[PDB]
Amino acid sequence: RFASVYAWNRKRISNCVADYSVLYNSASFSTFKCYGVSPTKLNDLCFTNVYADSFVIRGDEVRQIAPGQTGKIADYNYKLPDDFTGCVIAWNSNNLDSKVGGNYNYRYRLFRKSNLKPFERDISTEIYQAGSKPCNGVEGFNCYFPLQSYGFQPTNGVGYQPYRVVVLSFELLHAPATVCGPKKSTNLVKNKCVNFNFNGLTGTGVLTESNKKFLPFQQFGRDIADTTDAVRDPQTLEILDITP
Amino acid sequence: DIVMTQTPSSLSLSPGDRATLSCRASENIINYLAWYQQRPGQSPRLLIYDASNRATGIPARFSGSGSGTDFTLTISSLEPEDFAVYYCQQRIIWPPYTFGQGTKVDIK
Amino acid sequence: DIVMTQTPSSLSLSPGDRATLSCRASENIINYLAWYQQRPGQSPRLLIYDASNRATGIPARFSGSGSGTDFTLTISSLEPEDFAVYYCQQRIIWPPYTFGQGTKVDIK
Amino acid sequence: DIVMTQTPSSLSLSPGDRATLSCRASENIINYLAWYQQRPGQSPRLLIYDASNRATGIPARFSGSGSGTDFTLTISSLEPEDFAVYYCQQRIIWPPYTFGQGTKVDIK
Amino acid sequence: EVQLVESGGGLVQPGGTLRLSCVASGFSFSNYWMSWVRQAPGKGLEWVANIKQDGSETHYVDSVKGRFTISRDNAKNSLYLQMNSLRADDTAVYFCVKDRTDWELIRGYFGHWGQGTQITVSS
Amino acid sequence: EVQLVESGGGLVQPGGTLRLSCVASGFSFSNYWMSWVRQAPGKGLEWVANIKQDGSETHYVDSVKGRFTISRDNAKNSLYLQMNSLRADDTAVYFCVKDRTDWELIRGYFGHWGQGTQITVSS
Amino acid sequence: EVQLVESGGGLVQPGGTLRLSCVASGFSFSNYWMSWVRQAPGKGLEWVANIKQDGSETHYVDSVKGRFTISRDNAKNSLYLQMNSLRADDTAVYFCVKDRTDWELIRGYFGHWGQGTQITVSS
Ligand SMILES: *[C@@H]1O[C@H](CO)[C@@H](O[C@@H]2O[C@H](CO)[C@@H](O)[C@H](O)[C@H]2NC(C)=O)[C@H](O)[C@H]1NC(C)=O
Ligand SMILES: *[C@@H]1O[C@H](CO)[C@@H](O)[C@H](O)[C@H]1NC(C)=O
Repeated sequence: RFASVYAWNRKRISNCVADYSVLYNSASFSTFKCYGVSPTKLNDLCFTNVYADSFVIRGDEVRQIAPGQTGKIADYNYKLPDDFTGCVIAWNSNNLDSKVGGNYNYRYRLFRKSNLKPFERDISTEIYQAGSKPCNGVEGFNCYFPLQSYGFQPTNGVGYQPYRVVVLSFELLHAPATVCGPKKSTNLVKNKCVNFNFNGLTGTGVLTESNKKFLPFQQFGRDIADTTDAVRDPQTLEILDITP
Repeated sequence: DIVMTQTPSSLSLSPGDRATLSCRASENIINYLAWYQQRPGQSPRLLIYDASNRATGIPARFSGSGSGTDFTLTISSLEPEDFAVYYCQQRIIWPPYTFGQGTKVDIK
Repeated sequence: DIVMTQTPSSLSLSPGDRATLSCRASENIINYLAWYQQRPGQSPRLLIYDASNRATGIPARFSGSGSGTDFTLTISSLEPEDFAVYYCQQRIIWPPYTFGQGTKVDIK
Repeated sequence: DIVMTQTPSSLSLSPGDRATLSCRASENIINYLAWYQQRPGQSPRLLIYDASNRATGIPARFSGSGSGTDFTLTISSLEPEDFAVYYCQQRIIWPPYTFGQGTKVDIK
Repeated sequence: EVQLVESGGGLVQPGGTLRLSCVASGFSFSNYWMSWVRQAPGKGLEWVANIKQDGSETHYVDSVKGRFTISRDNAKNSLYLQMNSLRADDTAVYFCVKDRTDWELIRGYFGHWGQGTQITVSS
Repeated sequence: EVQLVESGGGLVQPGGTLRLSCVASGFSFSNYWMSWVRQAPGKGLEWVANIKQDGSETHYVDSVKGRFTISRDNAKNSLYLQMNSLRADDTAVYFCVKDRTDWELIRGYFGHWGQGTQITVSS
Repeated sequence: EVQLVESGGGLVQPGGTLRLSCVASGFSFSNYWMSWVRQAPGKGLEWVANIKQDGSETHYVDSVKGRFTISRDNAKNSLYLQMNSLRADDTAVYFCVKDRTDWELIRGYFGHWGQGTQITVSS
């Protein structure tokens, strides 16, 4: 059971091994659009933090789940920032989220004073005031209940049928090493100009045994003028200098 | 010329729950559809004109949606006067102005 | 509700050539169409499900595709068991699940 | 297989005014439609082939327009020989080549 | 409130002649595209004619033309429809219909119907 | 291999009552949305009903409802369909149909039919 | 000018056999996809067959096949259509049709019809 679009769910991914190639080639998704990265380079990146937003919308409102869009879902239900990094996955779910006579468990907001911020969530249920007259907790002329309900019936045209949407969002803030595609931690070497990758840190140089006491909580070493000059090996947890 | 069709013919319901009615056109009209309520033994009454817009004096239980070919009227809670016949009508392609066929909502 | 239509009714062919069959919907379905082969005196058999995807145990002579209103099944070389009846079926708009009408491919 | 339909059946007009005839297909053909003029007691004659393009020997009073599903023939001024029957015909999906039904333009 | 009273319906022979009158009080006659809508006994609604806030484009239903004639009178706030050569299938309930709006672009909606009169054609 | 044996069809009077049974062996009963599909003699295929891997949303064809009832039994690996008040037009060949897949999103495809039984209604 | 004279039609019994001939003078026979088009008395037009500028893909209408046969002769500038087992519904006016163009991509248009011959099948 997914959540409604006006109060959407947000699952946060933790340290893992993620395989996005089995998602990109599942042949069951109606829309797989990545925005901040090419899809084929998904298996090799280490996103400090991954979030997943899951909800249910209509069929002709999937094109509003994109950075910089207009419409009632785009204005105030779910807003995507213009500098997006994750992907949008969307698939038809008429067999699951619809039933005969109408499935009214999926409400959406169609009245709000202002547009939403990106990643803003408005679960308020105040009575909207369309006109200049206040009504103070009752309906009437130009006083509306802000949440309508989707009428989901399986005898609907395609474009009025329930589409399940999952929006993945990746970010690379300051973490030391989080989730990441499946890779083989090939044996490390020393004292040779090498091409290395330390759970995200990509570089080149000679690796050497260190003697700098990396405080139990310091992922790496920063040098004035800001160039990486030390790392910590994730598996054995020892500090190594990176000479060029 | 346009064959308007109401895809359910009769809905058996209970007073209080939700009701959904679907009207399907035979050609692409856009936003130009109205819903009328033929009460038992009374004159018809315009519920919504122009798709989702309500008429004056109509309570907020009635809502409308849909576009292009599929259109839907939704009643939130059936009051005991709402058991009636419902007609959909287009106004963009005339002559003639074609009606639907009727969807008698009754009590069960 | 959806009137599926197979636009040729019968194809007279020779064993060895190709065979094209077209199915046309009355409403926009997308990718959700299957092709069945009613053999003479046997139970039907699913050839392809989901448009261009073949089922397990089906040889590579059968191909398909589409994504809207027009759909086409193609047989590369007619084996002598392939002279049968062919049905197209959608599964996105139910109830009911509507079939085609049949395209009896025979020998000439 | 394609059900071509001429949406008016008969137009009562006066000699001189303009005339419009509409032909509607049951499937998306594109630009491939022709208009023929069955005169009273004569053989038919190709007015326009390929939608808006006129044939050789046809005067400039006849014009054509439309695409996809809706097509329209327009006669600027009715000469007294123009009161005839008009047929629309597609050529992109064969066999068979389907005609329209006829629109008898008469004098009133 | 808007009131739309009407009269004239009854029983005539196939081939007869009727004339329905319709008086309007509540709104302000004229400017409104008045119409006429029939309903067969035990069937859905239909459409007959509509004119103007004047006399222009009487606009019949093309299964009726040459037999019906719709007209109006703004000084008397009245609307008339006349039927000749009744075809033994024009037995219905006829309704006067207003037109929900004041200007021509949003016309076409059957706002504020009246109560209908009955017409039976038989022998 | 998957086998779908079925029985129960025969000859009854208009207004009679039949009950078809259907036993499944090859796959693993339950989880699969079993169905029923008729075919008139000399015509194309049709559809009757389908239920669940449980009992929910029996889902008839709306030219049949109130007269048919589909049910199942997972302990016996069986599927039943009962018909009352046969309308002298339900004379056909009925087929048990599996559903080609295991999870609900890709359901709806009539994978792995069975051989059909015949039902004639006459007097 | 282009002329398309034709002959052969008449009156035969249901189950008879006819053969229509058609001579062309004005253009240059061959290269043109000649055809045949019927029209029922009091109905719209239809289509029967067409061949080639040679003999290939005789292309009938699938309510006729196995009973008609269309052929041609380039040396005599002639086109023939033969009908066997006339089904008492092939009573019409038949027209020889040229094909408006010279090359195969823009073929399909019924340019420059001829005057038709009549065929009645009765007893
Ligand atoms: C990651 O796993 C490796 C083994 O797969 C761990 O290596 C072990 O390290 C301890 C030192 O405390 C040795 O006593 C074991 O013999 C090692 N095992 C093997 C198989 O070599 C390594 O410690 C793990 N990473 C962390 C951070 O603990
Ligand atoms: C925290 O409260 C604010 C109130 O302004 C609300 O808008 C916001 O959605 C809340 N936080 C979350 C994560 O919902």
